[PDB]
Amino acid sequence: AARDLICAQKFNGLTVLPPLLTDEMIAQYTSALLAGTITSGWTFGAGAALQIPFAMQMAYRFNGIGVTQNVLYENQKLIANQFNSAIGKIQDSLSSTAS
Amino acid sequence: CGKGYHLMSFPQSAPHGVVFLHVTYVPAQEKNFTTAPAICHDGKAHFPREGVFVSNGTHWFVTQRNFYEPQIITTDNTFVSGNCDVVIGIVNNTVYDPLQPELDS
Ligand SMILES: *[C@@H]1O[C@H](CO)[C@@H](O[C@@H]2O[C@H](CO)[C@@H](O)[C@H](O)[C@H]2NC(C)=O)[C@H](O)[C@H]1NC(C)=O
Ligand SMILES: *[C@@H]1O[C@H](CO)[C@@H](O)[C@H](O)[C@H]1NC(C)=O
Ligand SMILES: *[C@@H]1O[C@H](CO)[C@@H](O)[C@H](O)[C@H]1NC(C)=O
Repeated sequence: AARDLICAQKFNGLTVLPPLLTDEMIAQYTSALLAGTITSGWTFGAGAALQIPFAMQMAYRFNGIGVTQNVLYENQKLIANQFNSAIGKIQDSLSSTAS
Repeated sequence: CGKGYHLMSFPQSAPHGVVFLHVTYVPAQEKNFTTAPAICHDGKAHFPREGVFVSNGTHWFVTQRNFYEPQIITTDNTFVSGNCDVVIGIVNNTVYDPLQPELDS
């Protein structure tokens, strides 16, 4: 074909080393962190992973910021819908804007 | 300040630096339970004040989230909010009242 840029870079003694961890290993680490956070909560970062339902975990999260935990259980569907709409908004904003 | 729940820490001197000894608290031995968000008692939904509802198969208790310490479910450690028709997964159980044994005595 034609002259490339990395090839002329290589021919003058400049060498690029590969990273130690591949992209699929970083994706596996991220997937392990998601599977810990969704299932166990903050308990997997302080010892053994202890399971808990996600509604009761989110009730703990609301109780941590000064809101009583009965607000979650009476507004669970609205909060789930708001989270789903926010996730879809992030997906659309990443698919549209490239800056 | 260390891996786990931080408790206390100590400094130690070293050549060209410092060494910290972090004392931490970590949980050791867990066991499975069955839990519920609230408890429906004669049309009232009861939520725990500081704790979590558990069950040993037959009876329901309330305990700490970081240590297993079962207690009798009582209106002292529970508060009332709403009805039983809005909470998903509310179970049927009784709530003890402290005035009942001291009223007849
Ligand atoms: C669940 O916990 C209850 C409450 O501690 C247990 O009931 C006690 O069992 C002991 C041993 O048989 C008796 O001596 C007590 O009189 C019981 N107390 C009450 C209030 O019933 C129960 O055994 C535990 N296990 C199961 C499977 O229910
Ligand atoms: C809890 O239950 C699961 C599956 O039923 C089992 O694998 C596990 O050993 C049990 N105990 C603990 C402490 O997780
Ligand atoms: C709890 O009790 C109410 C009325 O006492 C009943 O309608 C409801 O079905 C009960 N819950 C379960 C899980 O049986």
